[PDB]
Amino acid sequence: DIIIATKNGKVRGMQLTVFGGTVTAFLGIPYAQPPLGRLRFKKPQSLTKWSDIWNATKYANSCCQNIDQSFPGFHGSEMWNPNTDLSEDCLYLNVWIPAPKPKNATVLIWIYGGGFQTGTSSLHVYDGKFLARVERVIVVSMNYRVGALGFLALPGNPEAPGNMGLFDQQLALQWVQKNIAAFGGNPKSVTLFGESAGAASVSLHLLSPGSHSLFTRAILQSGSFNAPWAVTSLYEARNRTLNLAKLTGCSRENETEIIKCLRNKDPQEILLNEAFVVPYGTPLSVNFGPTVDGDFLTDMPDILLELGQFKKTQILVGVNKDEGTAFLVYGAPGFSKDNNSIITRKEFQEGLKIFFPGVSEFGKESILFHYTDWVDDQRPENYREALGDVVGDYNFICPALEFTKKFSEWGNNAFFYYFEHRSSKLPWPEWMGVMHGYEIEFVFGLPLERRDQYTKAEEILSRSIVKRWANFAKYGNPQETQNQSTSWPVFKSTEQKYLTLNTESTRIMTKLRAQQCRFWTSFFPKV
Amino acid sequence: LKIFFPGVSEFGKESILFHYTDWVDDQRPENYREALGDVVGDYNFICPALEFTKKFSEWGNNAFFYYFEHRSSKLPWPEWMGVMHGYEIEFVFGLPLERRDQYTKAEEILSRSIVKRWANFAKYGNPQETQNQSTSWPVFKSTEQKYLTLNTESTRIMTKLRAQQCRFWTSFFPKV
Amino acid sequence: VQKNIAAFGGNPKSVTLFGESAGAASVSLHLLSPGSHSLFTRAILQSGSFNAPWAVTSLYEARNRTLNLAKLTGCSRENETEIIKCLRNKDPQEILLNEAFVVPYGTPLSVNFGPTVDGDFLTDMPDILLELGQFKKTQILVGVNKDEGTAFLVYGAPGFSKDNNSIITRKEFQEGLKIFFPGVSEFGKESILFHYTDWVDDQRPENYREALGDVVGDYNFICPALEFTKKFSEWGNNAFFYYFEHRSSKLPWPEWMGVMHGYEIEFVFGLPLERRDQYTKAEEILSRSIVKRWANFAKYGNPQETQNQSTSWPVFKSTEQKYLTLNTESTRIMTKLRAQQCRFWTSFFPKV
Ligand SMILES: *[C@@H]1O[C@H](CO[C@@H]2O[C@@H](C)[C@@H](O)[C@@H](O)[C@@H]2O)[C@@H](O[C@@H]2O[C@H](CO)[C@@H](O[C@H]3O[C@H](CO)[C@@H](O)[C@H](O[C@H]4O[C@H](CO)[C@@H](O)[C@H](O)[C@@H]4O)[C@@H]3O)[C@H](O)[C@H]2NC(C)=O)[C@H](O)[C@H]1NC(C)=O
Ligand SMILES: *[C@@H]1O[C@H](CO[C@@H]2O[C@@H](C)[C@@H](O)[C@@H](O)[C@@H]2O)[C@@H](O[C@@H]2O[C@H](CO)[C@@H](O)[C@H](O)[C@H]2NC(C)=O)[C@H](O)[C@H]1NC(C)=O
Ligand SMILES: *[C@@H]1O[C@H](CO[C@@H]2O[C@@H](C)[C@@H](O)[C@@H](O)[C@@H]2O)[C@@H](O[C@@H]2O[C@H](CO)[C@@H](O)[C@H](O)[C@H]2NC(C)=O)[C@H](O)[C@H]1NC(C)=O
Ligand SMILES: *[C@@H]1O[C@H](CO[C@@H]2O[C@@H](C)[C@@H](O)[C@@H](O)[C@@H]2O)[C@@H](O[C@@H]2O[C@H](CO)[C@@H](O)[C@H](O)[C@H]2NC(C)=O)[C@H](O)[C@H]1NC(C)=O
Ligand SMILES: *[C@@H]1O[C@H](CO[C@@H]2O[C@@H](C)[C@@H](O)[C@@H](O)[C@@H]2O)[C@@H](O[C@@H]2O[C@H](CO)[C@@H](O)[C@H](O)[C@H]2NC(C)=O)[C@H](O)[C@H]1NC(C)=O
Ligand SMILES: CC(=O)N[C@H]1[C@H]([C@H](O)[C@H](O)CO)O[C@@](O[C@@H]2[C@@H](O)[C@H](O)O[C@H](CO)[C@@H]2O)(C(=O)O)C[C@@H]1O
Ligand SMILES: *[C@@H]1O[C@H](CO[C@@H]2O[C@@H](C)[C@@H](O)[C@@H](O)[C@@H]2O)[C@@H](O)[C@H](O)[C@H]1NC(C)=O
Ligand SMILES: *[C@@H]1O[C@H](CO[C@@H]2O[C@@H](C)[C@@H](O)[C@@H](O)[C@@H]2O)[C@@H](O)[C@H](O)[C@H]1NC(C)=O
Ligand SMILES: *[C@@H]1O[C@H](CO)[C@@H](O)[C@H](O)[C@H]1NC(C)=O
Ligand SMILES: *[C@@H]1O[C@H](CO)[C@@H](O)[C@H](O)[C@H]1NC(C)=O
Ligand SMILES: *[C@@H]1O[C@H](CO)[C@@H](O)[C@H](O)[C@H]1NC(C)=O
Ligand SMILES: *[C@@H]1O[C@H](CO)[C@@H](O)[C@H](O)[C@H]1NC(C)=O
Ligand SMILES: *[C@@H]1O[C@H](CO)[C@@H](O)[C@H](O)[C@H]1NC(C)=O
Ligand SMILES: [Br-]
Ligand SMILES: [Br-]
Ligand SMILES: [Br-]
Ligand SMILES: [Cl-]
Ligand SMILES: [Cl-]
Ligand SMILES: [Cl-]
Ligand SMILES: [Cl-]
Ligand SMILES: [Cl-]
Ligand SMILES: [Cl-]
Ligand SMILES: [Cl-]
Ligand SMILES: [Cl-]
Ligand SMILES: [Cl-]
Ligand SMILES: [Cl-]
Ligand SMILES: [Cl-]
Repeated sequence: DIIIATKNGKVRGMQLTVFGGTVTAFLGIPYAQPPLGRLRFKKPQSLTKWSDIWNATKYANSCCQNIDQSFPGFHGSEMWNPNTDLSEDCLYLNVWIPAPKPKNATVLIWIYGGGFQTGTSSLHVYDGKFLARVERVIVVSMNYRVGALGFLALPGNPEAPGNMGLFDQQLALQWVQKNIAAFGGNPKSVTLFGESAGAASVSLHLLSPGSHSLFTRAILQSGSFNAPWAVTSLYEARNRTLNLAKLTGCSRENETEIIKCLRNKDPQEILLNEAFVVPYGTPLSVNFGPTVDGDFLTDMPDILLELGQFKKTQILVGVNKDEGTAFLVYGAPGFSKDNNSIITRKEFQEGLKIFFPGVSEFGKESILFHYTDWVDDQRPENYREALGDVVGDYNFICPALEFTKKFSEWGNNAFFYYFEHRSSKLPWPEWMGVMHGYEIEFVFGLPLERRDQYTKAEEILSRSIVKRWANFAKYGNPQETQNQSTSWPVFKSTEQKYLTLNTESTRIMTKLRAQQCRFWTSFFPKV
Repeated sequence: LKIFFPGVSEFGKESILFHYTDWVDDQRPENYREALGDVVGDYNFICPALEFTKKFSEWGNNAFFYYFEHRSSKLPWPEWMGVMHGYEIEFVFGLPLERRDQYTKAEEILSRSIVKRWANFAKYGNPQETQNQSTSWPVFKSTEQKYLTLNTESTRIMTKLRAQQCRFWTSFFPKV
Repeated sequence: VQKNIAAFGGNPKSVTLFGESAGAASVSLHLLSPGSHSLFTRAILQSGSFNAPWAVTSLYEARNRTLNLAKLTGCSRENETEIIKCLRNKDPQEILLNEAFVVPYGTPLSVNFGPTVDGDFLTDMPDILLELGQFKKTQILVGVNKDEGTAFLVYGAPGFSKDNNSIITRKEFQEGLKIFFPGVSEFGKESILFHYTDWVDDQRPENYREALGDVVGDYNFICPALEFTKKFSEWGNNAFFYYFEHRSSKLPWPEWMGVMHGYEIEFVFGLPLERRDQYTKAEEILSRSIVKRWANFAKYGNPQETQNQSTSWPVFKSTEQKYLTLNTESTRIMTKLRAQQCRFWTSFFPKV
């Protein structure tokens, strides 16, 4: 029986057997007042003392959210859906620590993604026990509020100021600063890591003065705040808060009374209407996301990035080879996960209208022009592949590269990767390639479990990624120093070197997607 | 090894085996097949060509290095033999420009680009394709050792071809 | 020392660690250990460093050896703590008597029980900490003696004796490799033989004798000390490297063993300054100069002798790799000590 005294109370954990060793897990420690009733839509409030022993032996509730129902019964989608009850009472975190208890272990804090509308830290692919066992780091992960309940904004109004889910994250970071030493952790060696909206989050913590003393270093997997989906404009946010009000019968004029009315609706009514606050939007649109609130975010983040107003530290950033393909089977005509989705020119153009809805005809023609000058006129998969690259370059790759360039220009070491291994177990079809989300299981070391159907080469790849991530967290340098590995060079805005991650040959390459990103980053923002 | 290195000591041959058989997976059936081909190709062609180019460029002259990795669609040898010795020649001489002759469209484009780069090298000392938004071919210098890959898909600038293998053949192996 | 040396007239902010062989390896681990960082200023490493092959016991070696010691003393249990409690009731002599046998193949000099990655003093494998710059940023002075390996040869290598000139044959050489590299493959040992036996003259009788000593000294001391110094200087700090090549006039070991492991120490501690004690005048001058350079290093971070028209000691940088030779005749600046040998031990041999 292992009991740790925290600043707010005792917590009891449980022992896990991992690779013939032991890991101690504390699942579901509360870190804030449950944001219920009058606390709905507000910043998270500090948690007051308890005097008994809190049993942290099961994952806690996941935050309320609309789940993915486009592929019922299919593991490729359902692996991302919440696996604990949904509840507004969801502000909990998880701690995995090595056994025996470490003396001053580096701490990895995971922030899940899911478009700021979904996600939970209890997913199988985020299980921190392998990292704790294999690299003797402490892994922490938190639930934070998503969708309108986490990001509804009336800027300036503390009844619904925006960015609440980011403040949830920030309060979990504070909890680690105050408490992880009792667990054997070093609060001066904390690395944030996250994927998709979790990476965008990590990048906003680099920008937020309130987060600067709460962590050391940062890892951004397939996301950054400058991605086009990651920050909601204050005009978008007001229109959407107001549309949600009308849709729920809560239109008022004392702005605070819209909020009080929204506070009496059941979670289900709020969730049901979230999808429709945007005139044109898909199962994946970021209806309620981060905003410039004047608190967490003091200015438009593109300005802060460009002018060097961010935490000066090392970053590790990267993207997967086929980021865009996942999005195509949620609406683009002609696409299906159950066939090879050979689409025509007309379907391609229709697909652009779905992914770029309020873009001019000329804007969409310019995309088509830049992605359809083929090397062979007659390859049937031309348009299929182009649409996926369009979506992936615009939404993930070019923003991640621009973030890394702009961040490194202020003097800090940055390391960039390109993950191009397709999991042997991937349940999605081969045409979707190296999908968004599917590096995570390598980062968390799932292929280290030989019982679990991965190949030997995937075991070696995950082992190497785990070591590089751990070395980055501990030492600020993502090398594998012992096994004659390719050395990972720093990314500099001139040479733009990056490391490819695959089972065969790991290589140093330069200027990823050079011609594509000049289109998205330089020209396209004008249209 | 005994056939390809006949008057080499037992230790010499063991050292080749040591440097080419530390597998990424113990159990891939083609491990030894692929290793023997790489042994023969690195010793006899690739490492000497790279060493020549380094030593020649060290005296001040522009050098350009390529790595040809396209397997001809018409190749009559089996797939396991890959991008064989001799089989870039037909691209250099422009045979795939003859549409009547069973090559793919991508091979026509590749041969056309190689022919232009060779011709530009002969005429101007610089193997660029300047008109069709092509990857620029950097000079090979003994420090950075940049080279151009030639294939139908994506033509890329890479660095330090066969670095670990050639340190074996060029630095150690001549001692045995 | 931090808490008490001021009462003795000492400056706790000017503390230099120095040590030799396992003591130098220790000094180098204090550079790596966060708990030691505020306890000293500067460091001197004489014939050792933690990256030497004998200096850090693997956690797998260490468990096997703790368990073998348990069986050998009748303390095998399964509550791990109860092995220890049982070991705590044995007499010191019983523990000591069984230490030698915890390793299947080992000599009077093997490091049966050494430093380990304990997660406390040592938070990670030290080679990783060195390579990634995780160590105390300060000046170091590092060096080695010309014949580090010879001492080990008379503790087991066949054909060797301190009481004759130990001319050994090829077969004895190969046998000697098996003693010094016991769990190394046949190919590994052949590769050592290949790199150390391409003679300048086929027929010099002492060829194999000299080669075996250089094998042992380069692998165990010189190449690790040079690699430590390169890797440490790459993070910005001044490092100074020496090569001690004076054979003590009083040395009781035979001349063929040369400038042995351990035999710079008496010069460092100034024993030849005692004229009553049978050293030559040149050895008095050499010890006096070494003592001044060591003291200047401790006090000022710079091992010069500034007053007597001495060779200036350059910093060691990973590009030029300059080092200072220490001898009674002529003290010289040289470059890239053991270049070809160390490329073998440091780059190739760890693969075998
Ligand atoms: C938080 O966890 C603790 C401990 O959790 C356990 O610890 C590990 C080591 C394993 O043993 C796992 O089983 C658990 O994870 C919880 O403490 C348990 O509380 C129960 C109460 O339900 C206790 O069990 C029984 O013990 C007493 C011994 O005297 C019995 O007498 C009790 O039965 C009585 O119930 C009647 C109620 O009026 C009473 O009048 C009768 O006379 C009857 O005898 C009791 O059921 C025991 O203290 C713990 N259980 C175990 C297996 O150790 C703690 O409850 C958890 N906190 C929660 C759930 O909020
Ligand atoms: C800002 O919101 C208005 C209103 O949105 C409508 O009402 C909401 C409650 C919700 O159900 C939305 O889906 C509705 O669209 C948007 O105005 C609508 O725009 C569409 C197409 O442009 C049009 O067909 C509707 O008739 C409009 N409805 C009204 C009431 O004007 C408006 O487009 C939003 N602004 C932006 C920039 O998207
Ligand atoms: C691939 O499938 C899409 C999706 O169609 C659905 O899923 C299929 C696997 C099958 O079960 C169909 O019955 C389903 O309707 C096909 O897209 C449809 O294409 C035709 C015309 O092209 C028509 O039925 C619909 O308009 C399309 N439906 C959607 C949702 O786009 C597509 O044609 C298939 N492509 C190939 C190459 O087989
Ligand atoms: C790990 O230890 C085993 C056991 O060591 C033996 O028992 C000890 C108490 C001690 O007396 C040692 O000297 C013994 O050797 C090693 O296994 C032995 O290996 C040798 C040669 O390889 C063999 O002849 C013995 O029969 C083995 N004995 C047993 C009990 O298995 C083993 O080699 C050690 N591991 C390593 C990597 O050295
Ligand atoms: C040098 O001496 C070694 C050691 O032999 C012992 O010490 C000698 C000084 C002398 O007192 C001997 O009687 C001792 O046995 C000699 O090594 C021996 O060599 C012969 C065969 O070569 C044989 O007696 C033993 O196998 C060896 N013993 C050992 C312990 O190695 C060596 O031959 C002498 N070399 C020279 C050049 O004189
Ligand atoms: C509130 C929620 O989402 N989940 C609860 C959980 C469920 O409500 C319950 O399992 C029915 O679905 O109930 C938890 O608490 C239980 C107590 O009500 C009771 O003492 O019986 C159980 C004893 O084992 C248990 O403690 C749970 O099962 O953990 C609490 C959880 O938040
Ligand atoms: C734990 O370690 C602390 C020092 O942390 C160091 O600095 C930060 C920035 C990281 O880079 C980390 O890896 C370093 O070790 C000490 O100040 C503290 O006293 C230590 N505490 C315990 C209990 O060991
Ligand atoms: C002793 O000297 C102290 C200063 O030490 C200085 O700094 C360290 C880092 C060394 O380089 C040392 O040689 C320097 O002199 C003073 O702070 C202290 O007050 C002094 N105390 C007495 C009693 O003189
Ligand atoms: C109405 O608006 C005023 C002014 O902002 C505010 O003080 C008040 O709390 C709001 N609600 C009510 C019920 O008065
Ligand atoms: C390095 O290789 C060893 C086997 O030689 C393996 O056990 C270990 O997991 C590897 N380490 C990393 C970090 O890949
Ligand atoms: C360049 O492209 C044109 C068509 O746009 C083609 O006809 C020509 O052969 C190409 N030239 C080279 C050198 O590849
Ligand atoms: C036996 O093992 C337990 C568990 O580690 C430990 O608490 C105990 O002190 C050990 N010894 C005895 C005598 O119980
Ligand atoms: C320098 O030379 C003088 C004599 O000229 C001698 O007494 C002194 O010991 C020497 N000092 C050093 C540091 O060698
Ligand atoms: Br948006
Ligand atoms: Br070799
Ligand atoms: Br050892
Ligand atoms: Cl690609
Ligand atoms: Cl077309
Ligand atoms: Cl590219
Ligand atoms: Cl452009
Ligand atoms: Cl094999
Ligand atoms: Cl290569
Ligand atoms: Cl080599
Ligand atoms: Cl010498
Ligand atoms: Cl000989
Ligand atoms: Cl030398
Ligand atoms: Cl060599």
